[PDB]
Amino acid sequence: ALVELKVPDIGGHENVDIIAVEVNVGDTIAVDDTLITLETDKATMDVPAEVAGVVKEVKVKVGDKISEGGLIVVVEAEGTA
Repeated sequence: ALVELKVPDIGGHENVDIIAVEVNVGDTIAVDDTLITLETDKATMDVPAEVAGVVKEVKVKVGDKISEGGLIVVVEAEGTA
């Protein structure tokens, strides 16, 4: 159950400054919704979300560095109320 996002394919590898952040834990998410937009020194990546529930955690923003697969945001996925 639940899910844990992960840094996209910015191209480089680790220590990559994010470019977009739209998650504060609590917002709904579907199986197709841009979560963020990252970039390093080759290209600008992003994540179209991959779940269907609510976020619990959040490890990303605008100004910090990240690395491919570093646990960004966790969700409930296929959750009910």
